[PDB]
Amino acid sequence: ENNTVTLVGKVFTPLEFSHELYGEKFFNFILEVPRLSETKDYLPITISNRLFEGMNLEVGTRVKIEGQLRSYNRKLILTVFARDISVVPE
Repeated sequence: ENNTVTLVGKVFTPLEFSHELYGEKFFNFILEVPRLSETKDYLPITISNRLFEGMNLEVGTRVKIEGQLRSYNRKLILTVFARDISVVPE
């Protein structure tokens, strides 16, 4: 794909409902992703509740995310629009 993002990090802020698409519910949250130096990046994620059926994404949950870096007019916002998410242990 021409636009792919892979992140491994921890849910830093809780899933917050943004809104719906023809009844599909979307949520935004921030992922904390550590650099080698241990400086952190705080990155915006958007996810459909179709994709995390089965899992809990409470604050502190560690995940691997694959998705698309999107701009959209909300003002213009950037987000990593998740295509795949997996909860992993520490």
